[PDB]
Amino acid sequence: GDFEEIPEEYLQ
Amino acid sequence: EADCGLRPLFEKKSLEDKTERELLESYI
Amino acid sequence: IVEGSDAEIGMSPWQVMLFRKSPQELLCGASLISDRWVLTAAHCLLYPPWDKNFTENDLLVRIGKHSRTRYERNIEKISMLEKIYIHPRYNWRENLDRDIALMKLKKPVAFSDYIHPVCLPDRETAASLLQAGYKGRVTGWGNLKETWTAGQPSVLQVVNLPIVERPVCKDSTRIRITDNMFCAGYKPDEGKRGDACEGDSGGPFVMKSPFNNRWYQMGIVSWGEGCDRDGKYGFYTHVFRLKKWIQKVIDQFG
Ligand SMILES: *[C@@H]1O[C@H](CO)[C@@H](O)[C@H](O)[C@H]1NC(C)=O
Ligand SMILES: NC(=O)c1ccc(Cl)s1
Ligand code: NA
Ligand code: NA
Repeated sequence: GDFEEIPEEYLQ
Repeated sequence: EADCGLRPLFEKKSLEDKTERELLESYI
Repeated sequence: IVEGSDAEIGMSPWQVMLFRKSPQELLCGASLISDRWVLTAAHCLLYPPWDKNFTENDLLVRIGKHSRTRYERNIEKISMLEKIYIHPRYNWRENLDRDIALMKLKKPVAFSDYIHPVCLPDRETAASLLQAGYKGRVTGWGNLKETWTAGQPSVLQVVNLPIVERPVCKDSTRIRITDNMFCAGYKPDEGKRGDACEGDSGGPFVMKSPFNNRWYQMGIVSWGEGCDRDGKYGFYTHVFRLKKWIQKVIDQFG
């Protein structure tokens, strides 16, 4: 929760 | 690369960062 | 980084964050050496004593960052890894000898004001600048002190530290120091302080050549015993000494 979520496109 | 190690916001503009001079002064 | 300061914008445009996909967290620093290659410490990727052995799909690299935790929309670029290359003689069993690894990106990263590669040293620049007392610069998003109550920086930190005489490095520790390492930091009587700390490893130790006014990566943040302890020093992978391996990997797989 410390880090802002990154765009989902980089986790696909 | 041919352009390595030259920072767009510093060397490329002839601007110095706040502490690079400390490095230079140590190179005696 | 202990006893550093906030980086200026674009001060270290070769800075890379090694980022775990799940859980989403900072693992290590790293550096950009071309549009497709990132340099880091082998122990950031492989360290069996701690059950660490990441695969490409476990990781991302985030390039162009300043804020530690923010997603820096329109500034940072996030890249997937095509392949990890660990030095074949990286010694994770004993002393982290040859603590170096390369990561090839799946696609080239676009350079910008915030994203730009560092130079790797030639023999002459290394011989000239790797001298006791000469200062380099260490950057990272690691912890601000060895011990803290939940400590961590808002933005990239920077500290300039002098290279230390090899006998002093050796006499500061029980670990076997090799020619593939150098150490840096102030001595207890020197009046200034500073060190890398947890989360900084894998990032760069750079020097600005006074001959050609370019930044060279002389070291990789490798290991220390605590952070910023009196009489202790940080240890850095000697990049030039391992450059033939770097070149071999890039020549073969680039
Ligand atoms: C690390 O992981 C790779 C791939 O799963 C494996 O082939 C390799 O042997 C492992 N290395 C060590 C030291 O466990
Ligand atoms: N505690 C650490 O991770 C480190 C301290 C100095 C170096 Cl180099 S790495
Ligand atoms: Na010793
Ligand atoms: Na110290």
